[PDB]
Amino acid sequence: IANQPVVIDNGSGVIKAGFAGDQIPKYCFPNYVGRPKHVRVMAGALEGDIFIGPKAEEHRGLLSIRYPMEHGIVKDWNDMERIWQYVYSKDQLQTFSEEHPVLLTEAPLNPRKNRERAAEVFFETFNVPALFISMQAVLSLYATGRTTGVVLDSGDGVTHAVPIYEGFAMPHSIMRIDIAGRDVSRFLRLYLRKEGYDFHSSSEFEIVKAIKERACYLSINPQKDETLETEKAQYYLPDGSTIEIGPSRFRAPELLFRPDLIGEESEGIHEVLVFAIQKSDMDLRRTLFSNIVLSGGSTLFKGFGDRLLSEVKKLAPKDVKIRISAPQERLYSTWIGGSILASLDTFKKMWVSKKEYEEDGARSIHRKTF
Amino acid sequence: RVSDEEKVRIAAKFITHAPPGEFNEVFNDVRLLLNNDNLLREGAAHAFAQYNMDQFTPVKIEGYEDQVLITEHGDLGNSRFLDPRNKISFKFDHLRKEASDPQPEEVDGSLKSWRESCDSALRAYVKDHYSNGFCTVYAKNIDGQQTIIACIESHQFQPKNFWNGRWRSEWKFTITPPTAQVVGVLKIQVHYYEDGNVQLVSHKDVQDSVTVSNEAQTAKEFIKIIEHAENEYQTAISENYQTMSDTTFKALRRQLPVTRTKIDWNKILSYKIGKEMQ
Amino acid sequence: SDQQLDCALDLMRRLPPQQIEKNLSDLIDLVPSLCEDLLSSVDQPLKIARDKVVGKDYLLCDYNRDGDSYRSPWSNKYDPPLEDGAMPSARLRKLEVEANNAFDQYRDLYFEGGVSSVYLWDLDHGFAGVILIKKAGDGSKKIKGCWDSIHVVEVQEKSSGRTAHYKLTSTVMLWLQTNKSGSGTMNLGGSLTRQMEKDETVSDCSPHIANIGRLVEDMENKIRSTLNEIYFGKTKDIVNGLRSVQTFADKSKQEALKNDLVEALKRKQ
Ligand SMILES: Nc1ncnc2c1ncn2[C@@H]1O[C@H](COP(=O)(O)OP(=O)(O)O)[C@@H](O)[C@H]1O
Repeated sequence: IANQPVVIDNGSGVIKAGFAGDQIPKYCFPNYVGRPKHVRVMAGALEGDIFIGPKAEEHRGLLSIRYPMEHGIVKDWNDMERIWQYVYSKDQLQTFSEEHPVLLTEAPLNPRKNRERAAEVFFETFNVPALFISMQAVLSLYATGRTTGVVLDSGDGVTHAVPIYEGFAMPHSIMRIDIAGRDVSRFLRLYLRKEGYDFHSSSEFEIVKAIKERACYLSINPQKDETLETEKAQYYLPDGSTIEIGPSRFRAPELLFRPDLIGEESEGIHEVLVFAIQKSDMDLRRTLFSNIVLSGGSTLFKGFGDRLLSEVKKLAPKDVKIRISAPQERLYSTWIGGSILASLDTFKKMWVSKKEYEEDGARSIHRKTF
Repeated sequence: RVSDEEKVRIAAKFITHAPPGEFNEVFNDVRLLLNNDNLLREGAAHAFAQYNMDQFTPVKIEGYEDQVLITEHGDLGNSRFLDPRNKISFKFDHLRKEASDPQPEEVDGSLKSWRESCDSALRAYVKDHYSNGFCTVYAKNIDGQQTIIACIESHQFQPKNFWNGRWRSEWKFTITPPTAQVVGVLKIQVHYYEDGNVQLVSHKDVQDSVTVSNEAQTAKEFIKIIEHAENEYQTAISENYQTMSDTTFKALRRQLPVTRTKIDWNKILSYKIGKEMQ
Repeated sequence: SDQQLDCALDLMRRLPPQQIEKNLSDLIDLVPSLCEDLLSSVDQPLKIARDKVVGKDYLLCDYNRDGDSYRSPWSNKYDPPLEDGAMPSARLRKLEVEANNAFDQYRDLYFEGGVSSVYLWDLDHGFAGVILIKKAGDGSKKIKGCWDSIHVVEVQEKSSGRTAHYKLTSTVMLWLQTNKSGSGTMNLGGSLTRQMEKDETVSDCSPHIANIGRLVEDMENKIRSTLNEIYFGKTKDIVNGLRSVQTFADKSKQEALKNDLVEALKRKQ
């Protein structure tokens, strides 16, 4: 146990978690595994052959990266098991499965079977007394504090805008495209190869992802940066060498506004937002213009909301009072809200009645955790 | 000079094909097109009668207040309906719910006792599980076979955003001892008209057979079968919407080019891409 | 008359348009005094047109029609054969052949069938025309309908500075005659109506036709999206709302505890 459990945020690329009652997810690390590739010549050296965490973020070009969750969907379940075990570690948990009424998140629009399999793991294998899993937006409602809102959370490999009302969103006003800067950086690398730069290796591409999170802006111009050309704002490698930029510095980040140009059946961020608004009522939209919530790391862009609002102006009807809530800790805001929910004793029927839960299964899967 | 007799079939077609909710208002508009009530009522009376009998038009006597539905098993033709539960004969107007003079009739009445608990459990599930879903089970001992007549109406008519929609369905448990039959037909009529036409019409009609046991077994049996079939087909409709997005649209209007990415119009304007190679 | 016209508008607004001709017959046999400009307000379906001097299919519409003689863009002729061949700009006529050619390719890209016909003319500075795409529910699928893409291209072609203006009016009829066993006897559908404008400094590499294909396609996508989202989910909203598959005696208490959580939110805010 009756102490501080853990709030666990997902992420196809970066998973997060932390002890309740705090304001920051105590442990955050990416969603992949690092396994080396060379002969164990010198005995007694770094052995174990499976790295996650500091050694993973340390021995970059010394391992083999493998993400088990794709499009927010885990397929290499065993790798996530080991990632969970990394969370269970003495560096992180120092606990057992039978010690806390832990919390976990899950984005909507997913088959229940994923959650079912996770429940099978954390209840058949792990003897967790109570493990709740909810959506990924009420958390943000707790963070913002408001009841009426339009929650947007730029995931590791997902995007989803949903308008909620007092913690009760429509089961239809749901907009989502599993996308992020991942393929953006991939296409950026494609540009680079058609500019003389191929970074096909796993970690080699992760450095490009650092560049993604480093030199990507969002201008408001339609073709000004396209007709012009930047002078390669030269940055330098951790390796210690030249890093040009090239005019294309906006082309990959500006692509998410019109991602269908890549041969995609998507709809576009602003259109996604508009459609979420369209699926709602009428008077509520008036309030929802004044209720805009942004979350995720892919929101961290130079001129992000400006071009987004320009698209809104060119698309949404009149009498709109835009109120974008885009603070710094948009990522932690989710974990913050989860910690707030974990700070509740009124969580009674929400917490899993483990024994009876296993005796029920499917029905209890559709009943207890949501 | 057009013959006004044609207008009788015109307004009759208008009455019959009118979706629920969108009937009296535009019907009055049809009168405005005709400027006469007598010419209208030349065939509009019979049209009113049958159009209400089939659309499960909601009717409610004050003596029972079960919110019965306009059909043929209570009807007498003289604007006088009968209670499918306490067999009262009572006059009932049709442009409004003006009902009077309850007269409890007499028939074999055995089946009535059966449909009492049948409609009780059925109506209990339908009320506690469908918002405006409300049923009425008529009963008739025609051709030596008892008839359980389930009529379900469900609507929400608030066209403030130019929308309407109504569910109706009739399922007959033809009690033919020993093996009774599960007969039935659905009815869907939804309509939206704020900048775009939406005319949703669908149904499903099936029949099964099983031997009569008692009242409770057959009650839960028949209602459970229809219940699951309706929920099942409702799920099928949801999946039909799923089949729309991917098949139907792309079966007619595709989303992407042959290269599935973009369209260079100037490349269409010139170059002659290789239209003479093969 | 006027009030009867309003009645006819609401009538057509609520009438099932699969009987447009019979409903129009009801409209004439009911009010023949207002038989003047019936199809001006009432939306019409599309009509097949096969040329004979050329031998190629085209379409039948308003502007190609001369009284009763439709213009064949294959021969640029009025059918029944008349010497009243008022034809527009021959250069633009050939450009129209190229446009309809590109759009036939376009309909073979996104539709693979039907007929496209943008019958235009040549006004003072600009002109207009109509986009016509006839593609009903193919026999290849029991799910059918009648795809009719009628759009109005309104080019307010300016002169100074190689610029021009565009204005698109739109409507696409189609039914959903999906009568499979899993669909039962499902039928839905209709048409929309939208508009948009443009003030382009029209160069030579991107002609008016390019703008047409672009924004028209964009509009179609918006329409398709609007349909798939709003109307389908809307219908399903009404379905699950009226006929639900949700057992109560639970949602009350769970939402009550959720409101207690909101109370706790107020306890800190
Ligand atoms: N500083 C940054 N600049 C640009 N993009 C970023 C930055 N930080 C994170 N991102 C992008 O946003 C995503 C962060 O996702 P996150 O919200 O943690 O995922 P989830 O919600 O699925 O856990 C990553 O895919 C990353 O590329």
